[PDB]
Amino acid sequence: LVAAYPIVGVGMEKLIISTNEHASTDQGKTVSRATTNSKTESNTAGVSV
Amino acid sequence: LVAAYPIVGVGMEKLIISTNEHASTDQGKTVSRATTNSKTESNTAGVSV
Repeated sequence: LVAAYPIVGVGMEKLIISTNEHASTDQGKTVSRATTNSKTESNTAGVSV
Repeated sequence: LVAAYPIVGVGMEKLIISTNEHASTDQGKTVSRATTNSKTESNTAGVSV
């Protein structure tokens, strides 16, 4: 009169989360050098009294 | 009376980890050249006493 019957069910112990990012670090240096050569030429006139 | 029965289990010897990074290197050079041409023109008056 009694039935053969299994009854189950689950239960939570812990829960772990884990994010999604993308970190990045960059680092640089620089070195430079320049030269310059130039030439000017000018004139002047005038009158006073 | 005794039962035919196998019993097993596993055991850890070593563990190896391996990371994930994306390294990068860059190297550059540069060359440049420029010219300049100009012209000015000025005037002057004045009075003294």
